[PDB]
Amino acid sequence: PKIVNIGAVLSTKKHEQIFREAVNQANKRHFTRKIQLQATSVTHRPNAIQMALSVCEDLISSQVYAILVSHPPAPTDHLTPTPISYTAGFYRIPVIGLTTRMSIYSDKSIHLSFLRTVPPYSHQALVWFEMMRLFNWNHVILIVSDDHEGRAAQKKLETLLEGKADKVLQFEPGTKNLTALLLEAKELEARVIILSASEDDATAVYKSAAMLDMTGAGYVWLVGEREISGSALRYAPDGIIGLQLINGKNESAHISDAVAVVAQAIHELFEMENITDPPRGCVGNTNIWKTGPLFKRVLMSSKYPDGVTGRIEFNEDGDRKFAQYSIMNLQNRKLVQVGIFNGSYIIQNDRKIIWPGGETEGTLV
Amino acid sequence: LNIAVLLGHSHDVTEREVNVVALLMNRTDPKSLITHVCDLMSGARIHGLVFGDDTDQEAVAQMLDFISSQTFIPILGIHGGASMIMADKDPTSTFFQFGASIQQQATVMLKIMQDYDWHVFSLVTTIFPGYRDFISFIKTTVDNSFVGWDMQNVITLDTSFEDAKTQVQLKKIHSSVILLYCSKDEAVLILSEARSLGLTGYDFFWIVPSLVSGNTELIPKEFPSGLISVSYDDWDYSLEARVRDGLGILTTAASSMLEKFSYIPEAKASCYGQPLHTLHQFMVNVTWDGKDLSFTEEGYQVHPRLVVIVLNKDREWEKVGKWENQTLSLRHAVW
Amino acid sequence: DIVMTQAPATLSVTPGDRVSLSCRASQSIADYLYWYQQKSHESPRLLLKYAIPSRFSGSGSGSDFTLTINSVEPEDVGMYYCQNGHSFPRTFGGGTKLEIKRADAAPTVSIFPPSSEQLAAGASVVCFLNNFYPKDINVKWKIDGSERQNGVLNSWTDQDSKDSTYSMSSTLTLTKDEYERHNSYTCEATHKTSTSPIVKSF
Amino acid sequence: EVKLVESGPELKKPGETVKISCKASGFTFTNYGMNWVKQAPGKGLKWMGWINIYTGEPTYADDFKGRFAFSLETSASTAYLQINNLKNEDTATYFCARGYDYEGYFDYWGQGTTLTVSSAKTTPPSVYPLAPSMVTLGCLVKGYFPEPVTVTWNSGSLSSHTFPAVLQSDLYTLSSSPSSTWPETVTCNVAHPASSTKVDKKIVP
Ligand SMILES: *[C@@H]1O[C@H](CO)[C@@H](O)[C@H](O)[C@H]1NC(C)=O
Ligand SMILES: *[C@@H]1O[C@H](CO)[C@@H](O)[C@H](O)[C@H]1NC(C)=O
Repeated sequence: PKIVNIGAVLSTKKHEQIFREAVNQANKRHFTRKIQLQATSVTHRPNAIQMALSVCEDLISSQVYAILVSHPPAPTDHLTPTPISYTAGFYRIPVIGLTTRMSIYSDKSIHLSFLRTVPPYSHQALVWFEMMRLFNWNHVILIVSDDHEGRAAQKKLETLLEGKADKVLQFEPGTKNLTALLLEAKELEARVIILSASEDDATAVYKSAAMLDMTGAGYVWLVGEREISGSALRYAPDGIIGLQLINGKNESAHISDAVAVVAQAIHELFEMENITDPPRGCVGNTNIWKTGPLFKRVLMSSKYPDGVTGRIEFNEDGDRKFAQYSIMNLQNRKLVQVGIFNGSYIIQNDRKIIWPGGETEGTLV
Repeated sequence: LNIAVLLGHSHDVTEREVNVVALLMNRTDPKSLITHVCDLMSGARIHGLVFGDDTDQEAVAQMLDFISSQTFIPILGIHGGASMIMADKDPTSTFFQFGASIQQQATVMLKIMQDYDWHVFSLVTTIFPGYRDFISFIKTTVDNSFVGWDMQNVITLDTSFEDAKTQVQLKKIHSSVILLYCSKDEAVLILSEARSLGLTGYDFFWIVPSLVSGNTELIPKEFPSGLISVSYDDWDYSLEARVRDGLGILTTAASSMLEKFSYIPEAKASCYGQPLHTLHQFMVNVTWDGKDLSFTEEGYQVHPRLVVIVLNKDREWEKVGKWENQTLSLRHAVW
Repeated sequence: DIVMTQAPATLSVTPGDRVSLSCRASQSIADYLYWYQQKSHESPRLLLKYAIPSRFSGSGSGSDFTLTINSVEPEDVGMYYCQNGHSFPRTFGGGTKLEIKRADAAPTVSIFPPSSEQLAAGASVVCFLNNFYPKDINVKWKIDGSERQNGVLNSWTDQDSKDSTYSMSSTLTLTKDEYERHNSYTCEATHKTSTSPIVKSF
Repeated sequence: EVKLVESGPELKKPGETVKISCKASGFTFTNYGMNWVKQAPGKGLKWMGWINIYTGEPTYADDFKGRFAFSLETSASTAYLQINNLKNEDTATYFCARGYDYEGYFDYWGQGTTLTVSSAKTTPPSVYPLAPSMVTLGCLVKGYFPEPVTVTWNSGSLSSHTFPAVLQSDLYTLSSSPSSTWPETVTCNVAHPASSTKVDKKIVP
């Protein structure tokens, strides 16, 4: 009965207890005591430098095959798990993000050892494409911020349409004078505006559209989650349709679901020949984990339908597949769920969709 | 003012000799990188750093960029993993490395092919970084430019699958010239496998970037004889000469720092525990001893000391070309 | 405060058997129960965290925990504490001293007269009984045949980690004139391994 | 390569003040917490308090409030322990333990500082050698205070029986123990910090 360690960097000491519970339940279910999993974990440290050292001294030193990481927004890391994506990425040790949804972690050139139990904000275009198929929309307007986040949401939507259905507009972020682009949009002759921006950049687009009278009547606003949360929600058109990722902020659910995937990937890993143990510590070890690249390929190729957050499969770049969203619609200053994205189709809810300013429709047929 | 210098045992360093702090560091692991820099910053108010390792680890560059973004210390990658091409550097970092971009090396490679009219070729890459960029620039240049070419499509593969899963993809190449892009570690497996298929013979031409050649002082046994490559490690460009070429980038940037502000930003207190201006502005356009030592927002060198090399039958690299004069290359007329 | 009660606080497992100690909490500490090991003269060492250090196993939850040595090595002789890490104040268990069984070994007796530099100042007679098992042993001093239990200071060694035996030094502290009164000083002993009482005199 | 080194044993009369140190070496100091445990001779383990390092926040136990302080010098990587108004019941060995994850378990301990809060003369010992298949010898060390005493049999060359000391009327006493030597020859060695004396002896037949 050999020992196989699973690393984790969580936010609270209480979440560590759930992590050890998830590993314990992983050993009760199908482990057969053929391989015993251990739960090595530390609470997230504010200091980035101090966090990167705690990976080496507490996690890497315990010969961890993979590291889980949740990143709520208390301190100093740019709100992105960079100091652990690099440290474990030095040895090709798979890092599994639980909460972070930044589209920059999809590129396996910057984070070649990173996975996600949550989809990036760019994969919300999978709902936009299905919603265009639902209402047979063939001419939409795509307004995206000019960053790697908005460029990702644009490329994902176009690749879903490729395999001339949209004219795209861009704008320099941080600007508070985007009337030149909406005037560009108001003459583009299309009623479906798809916006992809930050919470503050959405407020700029919303109130700038309030001037040119594009906030109601013959217009359809379809957005994601950052555009209907926080300040953007307060200035959001009445009748706007945004998305809310189901179980996107449930750290406890993502913990028990990630452990379930790792355990299944760990056991099918040890059905292969020539396996080497993960590096014991950082100091004195300058080469990658020879089994690392193979184990990451196993993790991404894994399929776990009985997940607590739905079917758990991973993308070519390690992003999560089959993630289910909630289709909200702002009605009288209140976000109303008019349906959910099942994962393969759009489930039509009992409530009714209120368009901007006095007409109605539904997610039926 | 104070400048640290961390180098390895490569290219025969012994005594390096404003104030300079030198040390021989053969620990290129994440903690030691964080430790020895923070241990310098605290107890030796270094205002800049010239780093160099003896490994081929691409990740060291990614760690120095992370350390520089947290310590606000200008770091210069001079040799080894710290000069290896990496994803674009952090915009908030002061980490720069002596190395040609992916694009510059690509142009050089194509320039060699144009010289010998190698119009028909193939492309073989792995998912390793630069895989997105390398084909685009190459695909863009050939398609847009007017000349005769046969890309023969792009062959990509994963160097972690079962062996002979790599082979089936490999037997699909129909070109004398083959452009191979991956890490040095991956390249070993690829070329080892291709050798058995007879694709490493002299009737074929494998061209690899500086990612694959890596240190021009460590040649694996699997690298086939006659391997054409571009690399910035010039073994006559002395390591000892590099730091003096790197010190000039910092001192001339710090001197300028008294202009448009007359104070040098003191080093941070400590990396541990609970930046008015950046020298970043002053290092992208440095001139020193007729050498345009200049960098870009991306972080790679503007005038990169890139050299065309081939693997000799004697198992030693040898220079058979030059670049970095200005635009254009200077082959030696032998193939 | 939480009262961590550990019983029994003593064990004598045979080598190669399987030790199973017990640590019961007053309340429920969930899984925040760590195990420690103290060598004879060393700081306690963390054995298990959260329930060679590969022969130790840790099961249990809530208020019933057990640490299990699968194949007890003779170098595992020592104390074993359990710590409530759940709630302040951090409390420890009562501890359990783990001695082991061994082959019956007879002691190596050696008596020594008072040092010439000792009785010059004014006369301790020392007697060494080392490397024996079991621990139970009777020791009787006898001066000229007459037994005397006063002035005797006995100190015992902890059980060896490689030999698993015991040792004891009896010391007959006398004054210079009282010692020069008699010449027959014996260091007799009764043990499990002695048909006849083990004696050594001068 | 993680090590925790404490200051040596100290003897202070009842009512005085003592400070003990734990030198950290091998780990990131601010990444953990420091725990202080006290062991009376044989009594067991009593947790005194825990101190966070990123935040210098002491958290004492109710029984160790008022006259117990947790100092901290992160620049020198050392956690201290100050005790005022020494009472005789404070005669114990005080450990420092690194707290994994700042509240978790104690994965690394110090060697242990031995404190003796007594009022006595602190006299140096009197080493008396002992002498009569295999040869066994003995070296008597009587009449010293306090307990911390180091004994190497032959220049420390020989490891592989030194008995515990017996306290009787403010004075301690212990003893320590091949025919190939058949007294080369063996000479005794005795050292001790408090009495600043490190005399020796020699066994002769
Ligand atoms: C799901 O998340 C919410 C918000 O964090 C939390 O209140 C709730 O208890 C979680 N449920 C489970 C079963 O983990
Ligand atoms: C989504 O709904 C369709 C319709 O029956 C069904 O085929 C599919 O299995 C559903 N997926 C999930 C995850 O419920």
